[PDB]
Amino acid sequence: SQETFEEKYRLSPTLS
Amino acid sequence: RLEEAVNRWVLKFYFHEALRAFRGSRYGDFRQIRDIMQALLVRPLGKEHTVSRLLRVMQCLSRIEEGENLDCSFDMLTPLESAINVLEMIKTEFTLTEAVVESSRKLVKEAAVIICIKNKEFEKASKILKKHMSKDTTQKLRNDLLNIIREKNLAHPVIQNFSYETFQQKMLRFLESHLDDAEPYLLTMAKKAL
Repeated sequence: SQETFEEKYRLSPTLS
Repeated sequence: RLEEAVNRWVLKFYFHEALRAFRGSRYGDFRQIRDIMQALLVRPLGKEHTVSRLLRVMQCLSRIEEGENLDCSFDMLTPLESAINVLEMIKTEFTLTEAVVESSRKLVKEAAVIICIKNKEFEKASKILKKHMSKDTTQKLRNDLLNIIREKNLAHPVIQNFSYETFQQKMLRFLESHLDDAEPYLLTMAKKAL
């Protein structure tokens, strides 16, 4: 739906 | 049209260098290269099937490489729990059998509990053991890990002998086995240029 390519395949952690 | 091609060349080259760094235990370099790949993901890369496989492998490795940092999240879940989710996605999208990924699923789940125990996060270890190991592995290991948690017994051999280096090198070995062998176009051209 609204999922982006960057979201689906996120490599780096959202919170670090 | 042209940017997509170069973008894929660039992604594939940096994927190659990330594996090389991970395989050499150069995790500082791995993370720097990972951040470059992350920044590339917002640019047009072509048909999603041309890059899906390498990206899933890179996702799993990135979560494993952060596996000991419980102060880090890829999903609003500890890093090794995220890696478990990516492993399931790899099983489905790579058309693998349950048996082929079983031993790897086992390594990641055991690592997820043991890292929590090593950091003395007994409650997190207990919740992970119940979430991922209840419906898969053996009851004696579940019981052993439970009792290690109840007694906070980091001296137990299951904890003492666990090696994170060995764990993540084994994980790279399994993940790599599903990738094609083509050397990245950029690396080839660099050899010819130098």
